[PDB]
Parts: sequence; structure tokens; C-alpha cells
Amino acid sequence: MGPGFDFAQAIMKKNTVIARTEKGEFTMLGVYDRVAVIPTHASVGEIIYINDVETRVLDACALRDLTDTNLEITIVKLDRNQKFRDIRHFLPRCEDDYNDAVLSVHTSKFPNMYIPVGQVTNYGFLNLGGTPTHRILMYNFPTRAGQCGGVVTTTGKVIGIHVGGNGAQGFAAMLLHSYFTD
Ligand SMILES: C[C@H](NC(=O)C1CC1)c1cccnc1
Repeated sequence: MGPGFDFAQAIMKKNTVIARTEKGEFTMLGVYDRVAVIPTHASVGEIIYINDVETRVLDACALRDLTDTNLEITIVKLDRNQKFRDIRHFLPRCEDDYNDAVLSVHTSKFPNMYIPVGQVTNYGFLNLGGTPTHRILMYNFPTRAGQCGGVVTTTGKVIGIHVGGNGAQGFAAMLLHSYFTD
């Protein structure tokens, strides 16, 4: 509808796949080469389904901060025959607050879904499903089951992936450029 939705659509149309684990179907953001991200609660194993194709997992790492606190981001390297467009230059370098974000989801349950969530707060600490979690972004939208993995964007930046909600607020794990250096 506007330039925020334009940036979101551009990311969804080239840098997302549908990931299926034994814990459900997730929006999965591809970042570069065969490297993608997914919420750690997806419990990625040795095999994952990518757009309904059986795919070997070459590496999976559940990220934690240097205090050994959960970040709720798993970085997955896929045995896929195709690379993602490199979008690392759209990742923030530092923790921040944002205006006017969009949450975008693409699954069997919610295809081509875009939600203007408004202002995004650097919330920090969250007890997420009983797990102490750091680097949480918060937005005041009543997000629902089916939205985990959804991509949070502003104009020009890919800032997070949706990891939970409390019925009134939604919560995303930050994406930082430093997670994807090689
Ligand atoms: C304007 C456009 N932006 C995107 O693709 C956003 C979705 C990432 C673009 C065009 C040419 C080179 N870089 C970027």
C-alpha cells in the first residue's frame, strides 16, 4: 500500500521459504548463500522441509549472547541447490528502536500476509515461554500462532524475526549484521 509494504514485499518475494519441522510450519528468512534463520523453538534437526522438499541441514546454531542468555535465533545452513540473494547490507549493526515497521508472514495458513505494527521498542529482556531471552523488540499488535518466523522490516532495514506474543504485544528477536560475518 506504501513504501514500507514495498520493502517488505521485496524481501518476501526473494528471501523467504516455508520451513517445516516437527514443531510446525514457519516463515524462514534466507540471508545469503544457503544460510537462513528461524526461531530456536522450531527445534531444527538433521532434516527440514523447505517449500515441501526434504532438505539436509548442514549446520544449525542456536545463538546465545556472551552472558550465555538465549537470543531465540537459530542460524541454519541448508543443503539446497540454490543461493539466496545476499541481504546482509540491510541488517542493522546495533540494537535500536524503530518507527513504522511491517511484520510479513508466508505459510500455508497465512500466505502473502503483511501487518503494519507501528513503533518498535528495544524491549531487551523477556521471559519468553519461561526462557530468559535478550535483544527482544516489542510492537503493540495482537499477533497470533502462525506468525513465528515472520520478518520485521522498516524501509531499508530487516530488523528481526517474530518469536512470540502475549495477546496484546508481539515480540521479535533482533537480527544484527555481526551474526552473519564469514
Ligand atoms: C530498492 C531495492 N531494495 C530492495 O531490494 C530491498 C528489499 C531489500 C534495491 C534495488 C537494487 C539494489 N539494492 C536494493
